[PDB]
Amino acid sequence: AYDRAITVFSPDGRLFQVEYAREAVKKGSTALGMKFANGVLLISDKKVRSRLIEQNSIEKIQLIDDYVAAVTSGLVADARVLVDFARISAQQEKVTYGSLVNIENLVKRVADQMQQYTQYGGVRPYGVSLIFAGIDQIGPRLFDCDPAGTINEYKATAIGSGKDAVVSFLEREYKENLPEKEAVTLGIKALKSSLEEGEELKAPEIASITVGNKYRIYDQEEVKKFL
Amino acid sequence: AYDRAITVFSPDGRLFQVEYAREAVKKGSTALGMKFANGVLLISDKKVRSRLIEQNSIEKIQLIDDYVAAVTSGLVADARVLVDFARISAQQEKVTYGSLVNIENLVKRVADQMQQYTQYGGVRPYGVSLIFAGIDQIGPRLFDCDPAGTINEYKATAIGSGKDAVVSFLEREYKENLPEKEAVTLGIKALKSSLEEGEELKAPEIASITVGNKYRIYDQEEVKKFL
Amino acid sequence: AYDRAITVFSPDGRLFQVEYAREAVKKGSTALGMKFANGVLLISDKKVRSRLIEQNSIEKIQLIDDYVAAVTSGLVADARVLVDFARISAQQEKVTYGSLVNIENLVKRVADQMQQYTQYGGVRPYGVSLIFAGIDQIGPRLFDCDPAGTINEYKATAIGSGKDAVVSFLEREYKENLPEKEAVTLGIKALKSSLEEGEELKAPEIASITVGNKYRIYDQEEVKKFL
Amino acid sequence: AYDRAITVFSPDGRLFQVEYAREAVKKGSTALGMKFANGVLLISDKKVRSRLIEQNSIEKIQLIDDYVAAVTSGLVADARVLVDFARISAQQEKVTYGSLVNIENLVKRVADQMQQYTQYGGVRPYGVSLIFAGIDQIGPRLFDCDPAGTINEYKATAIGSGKDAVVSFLEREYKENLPEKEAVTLGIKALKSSLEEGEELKAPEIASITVGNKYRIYDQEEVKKFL
Amino acid sequence: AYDRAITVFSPDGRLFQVEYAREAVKKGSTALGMKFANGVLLISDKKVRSRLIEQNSIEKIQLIDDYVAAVTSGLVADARVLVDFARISAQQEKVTYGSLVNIENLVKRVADQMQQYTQYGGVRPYGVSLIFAGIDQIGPRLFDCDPAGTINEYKATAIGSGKDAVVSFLEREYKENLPEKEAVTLGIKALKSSLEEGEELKAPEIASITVGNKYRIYDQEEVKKFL
Amino acid sequence: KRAALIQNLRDSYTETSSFAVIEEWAAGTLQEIEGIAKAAAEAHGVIRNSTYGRAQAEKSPEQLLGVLQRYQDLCHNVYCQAETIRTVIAIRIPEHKEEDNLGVAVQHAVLKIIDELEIKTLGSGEKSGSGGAPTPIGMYALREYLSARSTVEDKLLGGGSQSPSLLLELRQIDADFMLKVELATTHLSTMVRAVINAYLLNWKKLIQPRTGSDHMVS
Amino acid sequence: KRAALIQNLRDSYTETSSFAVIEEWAAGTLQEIEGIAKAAAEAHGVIRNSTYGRAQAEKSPEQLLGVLQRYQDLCHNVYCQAETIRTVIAIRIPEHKEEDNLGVAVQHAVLKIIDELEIKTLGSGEKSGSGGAPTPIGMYALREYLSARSTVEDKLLGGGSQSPSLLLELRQIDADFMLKVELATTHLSTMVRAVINAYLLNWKKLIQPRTGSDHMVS
Amino acid sequence: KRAALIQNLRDSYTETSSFAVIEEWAAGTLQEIEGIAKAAAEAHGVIRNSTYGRAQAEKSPEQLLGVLQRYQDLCHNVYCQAETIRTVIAIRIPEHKEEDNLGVAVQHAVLKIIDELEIKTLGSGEKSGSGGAPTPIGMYALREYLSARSTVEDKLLGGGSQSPSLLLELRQIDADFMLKVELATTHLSTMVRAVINAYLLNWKKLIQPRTGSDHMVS
Amino acid sequence: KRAALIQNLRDSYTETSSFAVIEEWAAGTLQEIEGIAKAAAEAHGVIRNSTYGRAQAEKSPEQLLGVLQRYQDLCHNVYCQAETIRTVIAIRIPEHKEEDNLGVAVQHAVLKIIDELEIKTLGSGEKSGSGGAPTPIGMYALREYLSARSTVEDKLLGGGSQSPSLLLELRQIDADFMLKVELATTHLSTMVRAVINAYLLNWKKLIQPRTGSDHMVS
Repeated sequence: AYDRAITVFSPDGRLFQVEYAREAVKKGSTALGMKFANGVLLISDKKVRSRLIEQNSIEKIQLIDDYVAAVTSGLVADARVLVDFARISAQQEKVTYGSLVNIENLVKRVADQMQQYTQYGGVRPYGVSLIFAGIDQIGPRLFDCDPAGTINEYKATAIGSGKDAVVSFLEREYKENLPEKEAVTLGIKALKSSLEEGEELKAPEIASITVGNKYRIYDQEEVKKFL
Repeated sequence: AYDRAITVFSPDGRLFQVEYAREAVKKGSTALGMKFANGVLLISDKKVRSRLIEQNSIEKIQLIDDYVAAVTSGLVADARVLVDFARISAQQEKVTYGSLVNIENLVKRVADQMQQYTQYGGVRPYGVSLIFAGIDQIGPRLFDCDPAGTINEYKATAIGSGKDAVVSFLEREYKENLPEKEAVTLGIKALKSSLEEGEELKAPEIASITVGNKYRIYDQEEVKKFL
Repeated sequence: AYDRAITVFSPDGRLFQVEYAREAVKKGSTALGMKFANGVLLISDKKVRSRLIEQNSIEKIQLIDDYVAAVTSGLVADARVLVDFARISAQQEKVTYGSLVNIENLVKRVADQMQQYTQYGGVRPYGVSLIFAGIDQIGPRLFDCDPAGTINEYKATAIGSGKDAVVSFLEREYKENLPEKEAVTLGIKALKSSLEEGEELKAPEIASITVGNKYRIYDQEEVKKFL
Repeated sequence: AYDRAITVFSPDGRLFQVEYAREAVKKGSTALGMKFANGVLLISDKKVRSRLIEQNSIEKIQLIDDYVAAVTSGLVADARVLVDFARISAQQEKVTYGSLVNIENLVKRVADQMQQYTQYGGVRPYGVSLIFAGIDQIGPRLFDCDPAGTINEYKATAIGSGKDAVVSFLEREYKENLPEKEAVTLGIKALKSSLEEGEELKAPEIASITVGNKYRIYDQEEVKKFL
Repeated sequence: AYDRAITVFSPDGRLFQVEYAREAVKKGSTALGMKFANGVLLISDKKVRSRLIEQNSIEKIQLIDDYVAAVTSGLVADARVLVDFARISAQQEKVTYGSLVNIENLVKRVADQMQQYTQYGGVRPYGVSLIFAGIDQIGPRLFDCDPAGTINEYKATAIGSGKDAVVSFLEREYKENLPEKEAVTLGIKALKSSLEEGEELKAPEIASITVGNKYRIYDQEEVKKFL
Repeated sequence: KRAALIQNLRDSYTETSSFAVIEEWAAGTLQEIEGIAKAAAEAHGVIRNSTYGRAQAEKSPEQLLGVLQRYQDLCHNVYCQAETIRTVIAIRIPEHKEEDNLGVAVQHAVLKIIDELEIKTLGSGEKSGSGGAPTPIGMYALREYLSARSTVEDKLLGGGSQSPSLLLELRQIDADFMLKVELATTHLSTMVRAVINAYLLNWKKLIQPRTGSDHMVS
Repeated sequence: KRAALIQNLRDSYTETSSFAVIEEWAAGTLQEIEGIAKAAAEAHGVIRNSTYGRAQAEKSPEQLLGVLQRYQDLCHNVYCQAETIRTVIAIRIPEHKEEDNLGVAVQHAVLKIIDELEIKTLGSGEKSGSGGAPTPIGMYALREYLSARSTVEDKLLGGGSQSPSLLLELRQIDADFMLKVELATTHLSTMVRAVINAYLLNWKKLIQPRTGSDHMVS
Repeated sequence: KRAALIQNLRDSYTETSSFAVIEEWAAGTLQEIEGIAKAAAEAHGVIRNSTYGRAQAEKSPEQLLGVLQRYQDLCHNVYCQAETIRTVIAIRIPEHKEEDNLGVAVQHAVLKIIDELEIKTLGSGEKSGSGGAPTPIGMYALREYLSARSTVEDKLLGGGSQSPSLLLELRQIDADFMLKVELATTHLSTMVRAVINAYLLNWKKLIQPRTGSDHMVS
Repeated sequence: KRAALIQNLRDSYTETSSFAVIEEWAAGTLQEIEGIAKAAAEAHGVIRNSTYGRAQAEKSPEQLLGVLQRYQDLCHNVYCQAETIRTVIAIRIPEHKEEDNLGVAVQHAVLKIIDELEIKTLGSGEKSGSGGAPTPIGMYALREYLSARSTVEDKLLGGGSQSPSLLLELRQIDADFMLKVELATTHLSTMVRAVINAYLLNWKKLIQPRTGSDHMVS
């Protein structure tokens, strides 16, 4: 009765279509971010299918600009559209003021676009969660954003199928101000804890950035050293 | 039959969708406002959860301008969008006339935006309540505003899950024209009365303004002195 | 079922959604108007709900301009939007012609806006009735206007929950050309007769206007004399 | 299941929503028109009904211009809108050509507007019938117009609850070319025959016009002479 | 209940209409693509009808420009529209920048067009998959694109009814850097293995491109040499 | 004349008639049911503390016969009173339409609870439907008691049955009919209380299911 | 005064009346029911270990009668206690409307499980619906047992019957009736537990099904 | 205290109680069923290979009684174990709402299969519905067999009846009751297997039918 | 472990088990049915060309018993083979959802045709539904025949009856029971043929009702 249309409140005040969109996100691959000493990092898993697939066109961590990266989970095509929105929206701010002072405003514009898709008939929500990570004038930043357009700022966090496991691990194991190498190590352990019976984890994507610098994407061979 | 669309009156003249939107508001964290001698204050509870969260952002109390602040309860993304609207609307008035003479008109502009989302098909109401508090050419002001765009002006008031506990407490304990310190103390006591018993209060947001000054947000330290 | 959409006639030629809107109007606080010798007045009962409420505010009686006032019953935010419409529409006439010659044309513009919201899919009616009272180039005027956009001119009338008790009292007790003080007395008495079994009038709002003058709004200790 | 939407034909080729709008028209007060020697008149039953009501305004007979009048039956606010439309449409023709040569064309523009509201989704028909009467280049004219946009030209006719009685009386008793006073008498008689047994006709509205003159409304006393 | 509209998430977070659009794709004729040494090829199973059809006229392989070709499966009319879109979108990019540097961006614009058609009500998804193959400033490229606007880059892949057989065959047989002739042979081999009950592959369409050259479409005669 | 005929119907059975039933049910009727419940428990207690011989087959116990007679008289009065309320509503069902049926649905909902009271709770029909007989005992409990006891008496009296369970059964019939009265009175009180609340909450739409003048039209 | 009549009903059957029943059921009742289940399993073991002769037809087994009596007494109490809860809810069903019926839906949902307890689980009616009688044995267990056993006793005592299966049947009636009690107590425990949960989770809307006041209007 | 009453209920009957039933059913219970099926197939062979005289009316065959007894004991245990599962789910049906009922529908679907097991498959009720009795033979098979054999034994033993078909009918009651146990054990196997699968696919929603996330709210 | 319990169930009853049944039904089963149909046809011709005296009331015809016996054995096999197919499907009904149920609807539609086969066509239930018993004769036809003829035998033999029509009725019972086997074999053949078609057209969804070809997601 109350869960067929985005514009319909249930008697308890719930928006069921938006809750169902959050189920699409639970099915995506696991990714996490965490702040460390003068920096922030992102790590993405992903199930590669065939050996006939091209790796490198592999598309999980997406730069928004030199100082800001995102990872997503949920419907992939929805996620690409929101990533294009974020990139163009960051450039509009940069052209207007000459720079992006506070990453939080970028995340809000994206979240506002996703909120609108929970308020107008004729449209479905984006079935996507994002993590944004980078440096602005405040310092290293880490945010998540969900299908409702709800945002939180984090010291560490995760999205996708293994979210709960990863969040639990970091809940017990996370410490602030780790050197980058320790952060990546902890991240990899948190990601591994989320796997079943016997999986071991193939090479994930890793990206980091520290104050005064631009993003670096660890390449295949750098990541191997952590496995 | 009658509770599936905002454009549909029930036989008793009710708009059930708007009443269901009010149920979302009741799930939010308790916040209150009260007038004291030559000023007004806001207190916001926050059930802050995980240590992986950055506690120092996504605040419940939002400055609209230097003389006006709001606190919201209900759907968080909706609330953000209504706060963005209030800030821009305040500035539009300042540009037009050079100042904001009466905060009541800003509140009516926000409430009219909410009213319109209860009258046109293809849209859902905002699942939000706000309190506005500030100083204008009339004096210290305190208003609330609900999903229907209904407003009232108050000496003291509350929103969120503990609204009723807080309000019944203030009905008997509230006095007009207390000094700031005594008003905050009463406010803090009002909020504790709404708690679950054995359950304690983990440092609210507090902000205040007195005639002739701009808003001050109480720092994390100054709030503790009241606990 | 013929009662779910505003654009649907029943087999008997009725618009049930419009009839349901007029149920919302039956739940508001009682107000009344009456013409007296060279004038007209309005009186409104206010459902006061708590000592924490600022009572000087959100008046039931609203001036539309210096010579015309209204009082509303029903959906409060809908009514506020219609009072805004009336105010701007009054000003447009005054700009166009230099003055507002006949208050009936203002009321008809308001009623026409309401009639529109009973004819087009995707909107609901306003859940509001108004009384308009003032002085124009014809003399003292008293009109009401309902959710359908139906208007009538009166000598005395009432709206809101006590409408039926007030109107029956006036039917037998009303006389034309009372001096102002006697009109008010009768008005107060008419209002008192609508109250249930040992209830008490908590000082209503009163406003009046006479030929050659602007409206006057009775203050607290002025209304006090009549109670 | 073919009677819920104006854009849906029944298997027999009927538009039930349009037939339901007619039902509204049958509920109004009886009015009639007749052609007489070099003129046409209208009489309207005034179902006044309360001493607190001004017996002066919101009349049934409305002048469209100095040479054309209408009387309506059915939804009152709808009727006012159609009368406003007719008045504006008469002026548009007069500005364009300098005069209004054939009243049928005015009635057709009014009827086309009604017809449009029986063909497009998202609108309901007008719940109104009109009689138009006046003098144009062709002579005295008398038209009716229903919710479907159907028009007919008449020597005599009626609308409202007593339509059927009045028309029966006139089909028996009507004679062309009566002098004014006998036409009015016949019309009054025609209208008395429509009342439920032992119920007294209070003063109707009466208006007439003759070739070479403008309309006149019969004052309250001149009508009485016929009662 | 949840599979009737593209704008409705099922409780598990699924979009059943999009899944049903894939099903149309599965009914189409098998096509495949593969990267070889400095090159890329496409092969398409034609699929017959009478000797009365002009052979070589409604090709399954379509040039997007001299350097990029596509093949489709699913609804044929939808497919034509998407190919026309891809052709115009490539020329727009060539006019803007002088050349098409990275084919992935063209595939993204096509995939974003398809994604839009899964998010807005009043629209159905394209019942189409596509393989794009060509050479850009990065090297030989192969992508697929489904009704959701989901894209992947590949070394080899297939679409249409015989997809799983073809992909299964390639998953064991496929070798990285084959010469054109041997790549083509492997392709036909893989295509044959998807036919059931000793079914005979009549002449398929073949196209290839190698770095520094334009596309070549094999003549019917040149394909036979491989049959 | 038709309006006079309707007026005569309605004046004969007004809101006052059905109100008077409700007042009676809320006071005297519930007390009487409580009185019967007590007498049944007392009689049941006496039987449970009894050993039965063949002498118990030779007299029919007057005390139980009296509890059952008293139950039946009460059921009789409730059925006839329920019929008054039912008349009052039924003669006010308005013209059949496909609209303006909100008060009419109140009328049908109250009628259907009275039907339940009369048909199910009081077991007044000569044949129960596909939904069985859910009341512990009905209007003709005395006849069903005598009919049951009699079959057993005949078997036990002339040479009688030597079946030990048959003798215990005669005692069980006596005990069970008292039990059934205790259960039926409790169940009846629930139903009476339910009707009292439903009537008093809904009585206005029961009398006037359609209201209002037509203000939209002139 | 109509409000006083309603207020009198509701003051005499309050949320405390139905809560007290639920407290009683959670503790003592479930434990008494388990007790009867054990008593019947015990009595059942004894019958399984018995060779029957003619002497078993000349006397009705007091141990089985005692178990059946205990079960009937429990069913009686539970039925009466169930009616208290029905009364509490039924006198709070509000004005009939086509809207604001979410708490009304709770009332009817819980009334329906209680009816099932009373009608199906306890088998308290005189006749079962066309849905039959899904409980292994009902309220009138003793009567049912005595009636079945007397028939077989008569045939055996007469010359009495030569049939070997008929003597075995006497024993099987004894055994199956203890078995039916074991099954019915188990089944009744589930139902009693389901009601406790349904009451305690839903009790607020049972008492206060509508939460009034107009916040959108004045 | 209400939450404590709920918690005490739910601690007594947890996922472990119902899982244990299911583990038992997947192993010991299905093995016992095949066992009973084989014993009945064997008794049916013996009967098929037999000519009947009035001496077969003079004794009740001990081997058949043992198959029927064993079948009843098994049905009895399955019933009691099914009710443990019903209890576990039923005390966890959550607050009645018009929303967030996806897991609640899982609970009702599984309760329905269990009701079918208890009511239709095991024929545990006193009376079948209008839907009939679709299991080849129910819980009280032994009493069913004894009554049917008893009737014919009477007619044959008297002078005894001289009908030749009556004599064959005595053999046919013996054979059919064995056939019915063979058919019924196959039928019960399928149902026990259906419920094992249903339970283990759905247990999570059976225990936590609502999962009430964080939210879009503050 | 729960996954293991499900895999064991499913490995013991695979698509092979149900396919073997359908292969048996398409060949051996349909031919056995036709043989019974012929045997019954010929036995019917014998009775049609017969004059009955009380000699035919003194013996029960062995040719008829054999045909009825052969029918029962056949029904027995079909039933148990139908249970195999139901097992294979029912242990593959997946997690209860409000979505992704197209194959689940296949499973239920084929389960329903199998039930009609078992319940209506074979008349295997002890009591038929309110829909009746539309099959000409059921699984317990022999018992049915013996009871019917046996009744008429005792009337004819005695002090036997002088009624001429009762003598013809003995004949008609014999004729009619052979006719019922001719009709029932025919009816059963159609049903077996409808299930072979239904199974072979739908077996993929019966085994794998949901095909998790996922995609769309991260």
